[PDB]
Amino acid sequence: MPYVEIIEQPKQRGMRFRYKCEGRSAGSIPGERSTDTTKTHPTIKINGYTGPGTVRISLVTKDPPHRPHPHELVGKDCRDGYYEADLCPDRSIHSFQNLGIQCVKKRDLEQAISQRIQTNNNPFHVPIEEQRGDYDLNAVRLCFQVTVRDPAGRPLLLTPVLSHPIFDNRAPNTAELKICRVNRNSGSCLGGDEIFLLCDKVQKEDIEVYFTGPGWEARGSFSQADVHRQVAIVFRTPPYADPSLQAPVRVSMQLRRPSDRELSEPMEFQYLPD
Amino acid sequence: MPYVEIIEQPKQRGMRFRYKCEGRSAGSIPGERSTDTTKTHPTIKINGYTGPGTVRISLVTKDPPHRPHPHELVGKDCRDGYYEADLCPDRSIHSFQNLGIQCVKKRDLEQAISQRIQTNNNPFHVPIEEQRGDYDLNAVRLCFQVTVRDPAGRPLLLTPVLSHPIFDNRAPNTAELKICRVNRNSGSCLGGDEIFLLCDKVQKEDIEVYFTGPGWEARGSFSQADVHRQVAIVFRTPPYADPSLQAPVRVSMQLRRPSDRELSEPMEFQYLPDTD
DNA sequence: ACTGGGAAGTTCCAGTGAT
DNA sequence: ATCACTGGAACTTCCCAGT
Ligand SMILES: CCCCCCCCO[C@@H]1O[C@H](CO)[C@@H](O)[C@H](O)[C@H]1O
Repeated sequence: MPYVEIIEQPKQRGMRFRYKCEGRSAGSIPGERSTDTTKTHPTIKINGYTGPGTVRISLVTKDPPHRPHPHELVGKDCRDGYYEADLCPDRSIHSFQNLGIQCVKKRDLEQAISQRIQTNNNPFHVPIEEQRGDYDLNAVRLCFQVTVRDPAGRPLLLTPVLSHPIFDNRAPNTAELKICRVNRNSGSCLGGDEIFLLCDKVQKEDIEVYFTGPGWEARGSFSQADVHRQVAIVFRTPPYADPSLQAPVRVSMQLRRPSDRELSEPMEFQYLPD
Repeated sequence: MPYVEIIEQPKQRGMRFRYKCEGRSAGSIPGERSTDTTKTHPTIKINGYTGPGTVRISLVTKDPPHRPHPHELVGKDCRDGYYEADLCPDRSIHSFQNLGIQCVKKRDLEQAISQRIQTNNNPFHVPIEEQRGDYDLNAVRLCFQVTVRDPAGRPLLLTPVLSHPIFDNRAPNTAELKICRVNRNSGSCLGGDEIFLLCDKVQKEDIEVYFTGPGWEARGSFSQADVHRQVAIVFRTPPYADPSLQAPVRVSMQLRRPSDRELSEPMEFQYLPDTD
């Protein structure tokens, strides 16, 4: 067995799935170590083979059994919702720089699933009896299906390998959590300071403000009514563990989504004596 | 139009749905305000009509679209999973004393749904296409379908009205929270005292230990790994608001479920001064 | 049966940057 | 300059909860 290794996973959060109405292609999935400057792409290594062959990339469901997803991969060398291209004969490391995710509408689900079946796009060969019930339209995995050749030219299908899931950034409960701005980043160790926090879209029933430091955690105090049009929160700081401070102590403040335990990048908060 | 109002909702929690194999009544859904010395039952009022009429009561899903549920109502005047009988023509208020819920097995789900369709038990006329979503078999709603007569004296089906959800008491995500036994009920105002708490079944990813007083709240500290087989939690007390207590302070301690903000009954905990 | 209102799902659009 | 692409805004559907 030669086999396929993912050397660069896709970035999980931050990219929108795009509708067909928004255009032919849907951009390019970044690798998880992409940045403003040096941007990267999902990448695989084929161990134990070099030479001609085929790579197919398809979308499957986040959870097992990994059914073909109703959404589509679009971009260079994509057709019928999947990517397919000749493997580069020379190298054993392969990057995919033009993969976009095009989301199907909810009313077009049954048709999309019909197309997956008709195009033999079912990497795990899931029985049709299982392709009926609920799909998570906010998450997908890439499935890499590489075919290489034996010494006589016979195709050999390597075991399919799944990426980490990719989450729709436009969707209510799977978006990147991001603190955009706060009115202040320090306050008293007694707590009770009012913070106005501007954020990317949140759901008021599935959001908290989580303060953390060495062996300490607490929560900002607010009600659902204090979440203003999903993009601002007014809350009160918690008391720090120690209500009488020698000197300033720095802690982290982040948005937390309790449903999936996801966190924003931390913002520094400084607790002050008195 | 006359219309139906629910004046006594079914009690949401406390009933175990029974399987056919258990071969018993399946019991009687009590009303929301029922108490031992004052039994009450699910009750409706018809506004704008006294006179002959019939009612059908069926089970539908908790969430829209309100599809017929695979489970069955069983009891007097129930057949094919629904209740149907006359309403008293001399009165506007009607109660139902013997409604029970029989749960269908997962392997029998498709047969049960076929039965709902075959017996025209689809109160919201949901297309068969949309009856393909997964079902929550631990929650149902009652659906009351009253047929009256118009002023001319022909059959008139009123708009169906849904109850609050009824939950199977087997499901921990919707169960009553209960503290059964705790090994200590006081500790230092500095926090950090280890407590063993035995409780009714919880889910380890969706439980907290919540300490409160006037204008104060804090949580016990523990990981998922500290919840033992859904029925025990080993946690450390949070510090009290005031680390310089000069005498004991009583606070409340309770289990809390973050998902629906449900609380157990409170217990008394005393924080104590710490000398050493 | 309607009635006020928040937000999920879908579409449109203004600016625009790094090969 | 282009022009797919980015992220903000607008449009359309759904749903809850009250008289
Ligand atoms: C003087 C008020 C008379 C009643 C107002 C018009 C008829 C009732 O109007 C509405 O009908 C609904 C039924 O669909 C009820 O649930 C509401 O509570 C009621 O206000």
